[PDB]
Amino acid sequence: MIQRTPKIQVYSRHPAENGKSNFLNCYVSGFHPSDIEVDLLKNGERIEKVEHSDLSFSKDWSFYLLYYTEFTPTEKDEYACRVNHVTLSQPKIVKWDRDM
Amino acid sequence: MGPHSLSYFSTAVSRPDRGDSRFIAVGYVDDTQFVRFDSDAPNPRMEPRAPWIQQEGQEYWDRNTRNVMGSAQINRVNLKTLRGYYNQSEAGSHTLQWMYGCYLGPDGLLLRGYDQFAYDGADYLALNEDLRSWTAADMAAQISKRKWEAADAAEHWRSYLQGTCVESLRRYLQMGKDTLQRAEPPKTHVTRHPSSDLGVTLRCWALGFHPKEISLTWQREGQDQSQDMELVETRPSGDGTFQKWAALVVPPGEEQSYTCHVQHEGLQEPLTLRWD
Amino acid sequence: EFEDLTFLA
Repeated sequence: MIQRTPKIQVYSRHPAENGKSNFLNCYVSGFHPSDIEVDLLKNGERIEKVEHSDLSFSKDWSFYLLYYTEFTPTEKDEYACRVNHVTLSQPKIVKWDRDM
Repeated sequence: MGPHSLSYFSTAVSRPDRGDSRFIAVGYVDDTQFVRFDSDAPNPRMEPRAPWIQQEGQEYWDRNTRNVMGSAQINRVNLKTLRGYYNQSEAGSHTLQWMYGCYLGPDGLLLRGYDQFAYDGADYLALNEDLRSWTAADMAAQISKRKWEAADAAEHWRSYLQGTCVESLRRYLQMGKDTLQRAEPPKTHVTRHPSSDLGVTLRCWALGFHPKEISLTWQREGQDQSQDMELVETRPSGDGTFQKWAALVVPPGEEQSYTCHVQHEGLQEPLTLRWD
Repeated sequence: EFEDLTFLA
């Protein structure tokens, strides 16, 4: 039995420009076992219409999923991805940084 | 023709806390998912997940559904079997993963097949490269190996991987030609930010590329800096393209001594990029 | 095309 913690990357589909429609991505990878919960957050609040890819895995057997939602970046709004997994003692929040 | 593959990635999970198990299978051509099956769906069916498979007629959907459902039932049984082989409690959840597929060589001819299984995240049993023999990870897997040797399972896999797998692959490539057969090179850029009083971070980006395979390396005087480089996992954009970056901390004023080297099949020739 | 034989472990 193995347990591997998710790698989590939060980023946009296209280079972000304030006022231009885009997609916000939370890519969770490298994890085992497969049960995982992922929410996208705007200013701390859960975003409702968030879609995700079908469960698949890499050559090393570890799982990955993409969670995503349409958005329009602005100067004032803060976005984040919140992840829970058995390897985490509490939900992990990773903030969207535009330049990462 | 080109390098291409068809693969299926299946996950079976026992769920003693729900009194059942779940099977999910996904199909890919190269980096592109095209089908899924999920036993927890209402009316579980093999379902299309790319536009270019949608034109397959009902008999295709019906047949693929019968076969994946069959496979789901067998892998559910296998979970129980393996729990017995390892003498594990009924209480815990376990995972059996399976990946199989075929690979066409740069000439479009069959080069490679594979059929492999992992239990709880570790190799269990794999068809060897010769497609004639099996590698078992441990004494439990040796039980399954003996069964599969006695059933001439390898010979059945050879027939599937040479016939059906390759032929299907080639039909999918035709149907999806406008997306599957053209590579899109990366859009690149190099950023520079002082990161302490001692150092400057150079970051080399590649965005918008497909297929996923790409090489990004920082060099100084023709010499890889891969030890000191931070290299994120390649990540999907969500629209069939991919993203990656690589970063290096360098001495202030020495930025032009470093170049980022990009290799991708969409490029005419590799790129040598500088902070510019 | 999905495989039409899955083997019992």
